[PDB]
Amino acid sequence: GEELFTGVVPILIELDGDVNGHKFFVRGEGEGDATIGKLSLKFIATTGKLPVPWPTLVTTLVQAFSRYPDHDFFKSAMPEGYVQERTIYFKCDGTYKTRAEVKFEGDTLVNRIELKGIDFKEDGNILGHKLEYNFNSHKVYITADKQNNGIKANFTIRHNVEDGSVQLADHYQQNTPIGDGDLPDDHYLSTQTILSKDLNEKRDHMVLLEYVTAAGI
Amino acid sequence: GEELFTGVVPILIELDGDVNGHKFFVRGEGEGDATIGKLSLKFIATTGKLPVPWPTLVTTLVQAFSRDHMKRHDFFKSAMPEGYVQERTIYFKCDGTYKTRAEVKFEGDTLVNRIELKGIDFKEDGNILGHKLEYNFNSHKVYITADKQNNGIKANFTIRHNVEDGSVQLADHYQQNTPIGDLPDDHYLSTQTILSKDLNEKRDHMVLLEYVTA
Repeated sequence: GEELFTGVVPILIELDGDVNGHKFFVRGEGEGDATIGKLSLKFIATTGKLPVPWPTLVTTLVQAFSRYPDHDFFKSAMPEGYVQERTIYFKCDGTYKTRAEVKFEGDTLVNRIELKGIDFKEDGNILGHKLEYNFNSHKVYITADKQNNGIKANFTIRHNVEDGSVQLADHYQQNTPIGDGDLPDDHYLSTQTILSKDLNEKRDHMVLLEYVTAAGI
Repeated sequence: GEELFTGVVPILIELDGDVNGHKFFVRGEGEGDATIGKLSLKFIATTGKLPVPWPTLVTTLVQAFSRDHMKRHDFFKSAMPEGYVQERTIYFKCDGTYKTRAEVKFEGDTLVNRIELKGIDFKEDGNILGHKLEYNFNSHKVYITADKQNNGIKANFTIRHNVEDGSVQLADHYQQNTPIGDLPDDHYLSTQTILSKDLNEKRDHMVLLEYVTA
């Protein structure tokens, strides 16, 4: 299981989404190296202009590539993979329900996701496209969910807003393996991300670079 | 126009408001002194109990009474006596919105503010319709910048409304002012307000004291 990540691994991410009746599809190609814990990805909105701003999609688009010094549920579940479901509540605004399957298809790692968006405001921060094009790092506390034989998590993302205010997204997360199963003691995952664009790509896109680690306490 | 404000000026304010299909009327009588920049006003809800808490109406219910070196920047006294139109859109965070239009001009010796207010999307059992806001108003600086296209003042600012449980209700104001007849560099207006009641008034009312200085 852990053996799979001892080198650069190719990554494919597919997102099929419906938000407030807006359908969009996002496809991503990239590499991930677990040893350094590095993600490099490029995302394309195949459907045309994204109905939602890119930073909101960042959390839902492979924590299996985290770098552990001296418990890795995500890598252990491989290659059968794990299922990740989230309910993301946007403060004073709509909500995301997502389900994803993260697993190996051949030599590459595939993330297949379905996202449904409800109750969003026309001319809210989300549908108004009022969020700043960046993502700010926070530690994520992970707990063992014995009932699902999986990890549970709760955290809030702070999205910067063009006017200078902040849009809060409250995340509830569950991950469970697909085959026959090892739950890790409490730990933090720290993800740091940079968002940029390719100058030669005419399509609506996001270039994402990530460093993912883990800690105790 | 500045000439009119050299003495105490009588003030009449009329508000026509519809919030969530609740219709109400507010009439205000008072005096204003531009020299000290002081407003004294009393407001009565003729229609009966107000559907919304009084502090939400404070912003909507005359900046021409601002108080010096920046006198050239005084857009409001300028447009006078023909007057100016003030339009606002106030969004209450996690809650409804006010869209307002007003005309501020001189009718005879008195200064008149006549306003139309429409309120939409408010929650029953929200701070606004629930009447959960504290009866006070807290000073805020307001950043004012010119607007060449409109020949007028635009401004944006946020009000913090105290909430009985100890939370805060945020109201973000977007403002545009345009003259009616035939501009100021960036500056802010600071207003301090006191809300009180006349003990002898059985009607729903607000007694308002204000100082504006720029």
